[PDB]
Amino acid sequence: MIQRTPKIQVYSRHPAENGKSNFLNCYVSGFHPSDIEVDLLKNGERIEKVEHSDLSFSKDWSFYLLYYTEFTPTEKDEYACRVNHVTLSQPKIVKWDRDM
Amino acid sequence: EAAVTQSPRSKVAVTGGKVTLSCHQTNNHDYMYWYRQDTGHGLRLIHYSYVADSTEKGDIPDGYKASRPSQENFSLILELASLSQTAVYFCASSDWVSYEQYFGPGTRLTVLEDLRNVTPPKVSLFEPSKAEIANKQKATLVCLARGFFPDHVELSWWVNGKEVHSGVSTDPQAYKESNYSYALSSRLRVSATFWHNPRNHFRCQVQFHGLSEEDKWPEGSPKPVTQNISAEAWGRA
Amino acid sequence: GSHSMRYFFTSVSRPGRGEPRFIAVGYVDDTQFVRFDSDAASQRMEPRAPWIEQEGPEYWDGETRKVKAHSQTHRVDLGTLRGYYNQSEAGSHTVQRMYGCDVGSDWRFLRGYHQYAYDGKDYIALKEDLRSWTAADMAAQTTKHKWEAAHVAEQLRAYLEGTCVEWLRRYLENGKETLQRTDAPKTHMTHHAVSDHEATLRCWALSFYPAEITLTWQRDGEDQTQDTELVETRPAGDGTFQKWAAVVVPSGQEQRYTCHVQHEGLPKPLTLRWE
Amino acid sequence: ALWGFFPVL
Amino acid sequence: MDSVTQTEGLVTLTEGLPVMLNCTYQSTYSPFLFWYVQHLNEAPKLLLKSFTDNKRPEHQGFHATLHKSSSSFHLQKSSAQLSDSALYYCALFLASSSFSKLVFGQGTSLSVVPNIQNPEPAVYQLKDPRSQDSTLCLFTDFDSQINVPKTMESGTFITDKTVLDMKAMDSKSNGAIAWSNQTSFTCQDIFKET
Repeated sequence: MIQRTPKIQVYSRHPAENGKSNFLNCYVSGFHPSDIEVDLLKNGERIEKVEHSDLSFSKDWSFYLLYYTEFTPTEKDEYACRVNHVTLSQPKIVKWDRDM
Repeated sequence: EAAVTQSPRSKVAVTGGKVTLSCHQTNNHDYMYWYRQDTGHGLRLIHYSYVADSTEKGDIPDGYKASRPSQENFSLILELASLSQTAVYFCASSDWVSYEQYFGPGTRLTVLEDLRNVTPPKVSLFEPSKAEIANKQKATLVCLARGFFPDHVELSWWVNGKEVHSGVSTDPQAYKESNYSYALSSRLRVSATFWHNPRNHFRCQVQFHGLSEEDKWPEGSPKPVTQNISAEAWGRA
Repeated sequence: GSHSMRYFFTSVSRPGRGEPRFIAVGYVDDTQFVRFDSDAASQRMEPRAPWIEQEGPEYWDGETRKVKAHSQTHRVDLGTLRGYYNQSEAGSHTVQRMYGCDVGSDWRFLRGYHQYAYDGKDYIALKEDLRSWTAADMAAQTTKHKWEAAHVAEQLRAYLEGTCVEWLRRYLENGKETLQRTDAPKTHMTHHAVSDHEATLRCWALSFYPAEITLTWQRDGEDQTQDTELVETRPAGDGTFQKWAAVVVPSGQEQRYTCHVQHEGLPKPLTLRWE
Repeated sequence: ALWGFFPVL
Repeated sequence: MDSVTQTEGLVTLTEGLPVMLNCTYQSTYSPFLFWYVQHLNEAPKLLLKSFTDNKRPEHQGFHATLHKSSSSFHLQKSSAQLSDSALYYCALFLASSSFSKLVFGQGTSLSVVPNIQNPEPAVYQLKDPRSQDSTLCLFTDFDSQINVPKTMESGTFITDKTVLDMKAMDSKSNGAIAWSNQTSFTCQDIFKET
């Protein structure tokens, strides 16, 4: 059938400022089928309170989801988004880079 | 093709009594509907269902509940029957092409304050006029059923032990002679020769749908249960 | 400007369980306003935008019953398709459906849609004339014939040109503060040396609404598409969107390139140059 | 508002 | 809104003449209408649909043209037959914004009556032998245009006319019957005044 791998983007809702509360987002899109595993990580550790949007798709039928959690960035804490999909033999990890 | 069955076909109930009407359908239809018709007019939606185990209110919900236990069955429930619910109830089914609905045969429900007025018909057979016979060479026999309450009746003619249809004309609707008494008439017309033959046996039969066994009835009189009442006569020279 | 309403339905067979998964979401432009999830406890259509909360019980009861009928229909559709394509019951398959309407700036009907995909491939679609169906294969032809015998396109037209449009207008009015706004993008450029001879220039658009936007890179006024990295426009989570476009340029040649930003909220298109 | 007619495949 | 209005009352029509039963409606969205028919002790069944171009779809010589401008979907047929006597329902199908449902009109009763070629009206008195003084009056073989009286005195009853068919060879016979428990008054005057 058709299998498209997810495009993954990890970023903040607002420009990050240390000590200021913000939202950490991981946006997965362009994938098919819809079954997907997405986790947000803090220093390699699984973040518990992570919510996500309702499953939807674009004109070309590819699915998208927004995973997100409230967070307060600091100078030293590292954050990332880990994703697994049938098209991935191993979970793909993408690190948050506020300076992109 | 698509068919829909209902039961009971007739029911006499009392105010406050619980009534359940059933509908069955093997068409593989996910959509079913219950409608009511009043005095030969209207078809108002009471409740409907789009899948087994779900039910939705129609236009005239009040006084009725519905049940969809399986794809095949759809029940209409009157928990506390009222005089206002006296009507003819039709169940129907459809697939997704929901503007084409297949209807059951209908159930005639009459709710009464008391069952004591329920009474079977008195059936009389009126013999043909010798004037008609001699002038037109035809003989119209007339069957007249009177004194019956609920108007859940069907009249049939039997000639030489066989039900006939040709030459028969019976009233479409029973006539209310009183508040608690209906009448129904029918003509059976045959040739003079046929009427003049002593062998020929003519019989008018009225089927009266009354109370069921579960209905309670006094020690006083005979229970007005579903039963057939006939009047007959034989041809004469 | 122009607006749209869309419903997106996803149904996925699950052999490992006792029921398929069905998810329905509704959008006005790029704002989700309702959802239904066959696996959630409520078993009701739920609000997901403030302005839909003003609708009364009749609305929620009606959308719930309708969406439950959609859910049942698509559940059966899984079986139907599996049979059309002679597939086993052991595999998971996906049926997707979208329908809705577009209106122009005068809020008058412009276009309507009603289309499906199976396992990510176009299955059937309503054509632009709103009267005919495109069915790619024999299976879809079978669906097409079923629909023609039931005059589905003609009924669909009544919805697309009537209901869809009327409710879209209702929604636009009720959520005016949200739906009829224009947030112009806040833009900036970042620069990163990738090697001793090349650098990355990234053009950013943040905090904009609605989602539609155009980011293009030019070199000496020439369009540089064939070498541009453009990410999918993304949600910020606060009802605004974000996007960037980047080009890899020879070190020392940064100023030959310009990023151009087009957005409704923007009086005139912006031109940015690294300095 | 959703469509109230439910065509099947 | 979302309603149907049909011709009220009984519509009586002589066989061979055109059927015309009115149906108008009020619809919020583009209309879809249907005629259903119910013969006496039978179930209602779909007769025709307002679909398939402009305002002309159809069934058995019945047809109906939808005129959206005057919101009309009148039921028509060129030559009524006795077999067309029935209850005819016009229904509005609502499925654009609400859950698919048919909204039925009140239904219009149609009675097609025979053209009696050679009427031989006559009133007879019939007797019930099992009852001593019980008798009944039979009015038969009259034209389909005359009017049978409705009783005006208590204890006296007169039926609406009916049509009877003897197979021998077309003997369509109109008939009405009258009776009562009034001591004495006779068949001579009972069927008076069309």
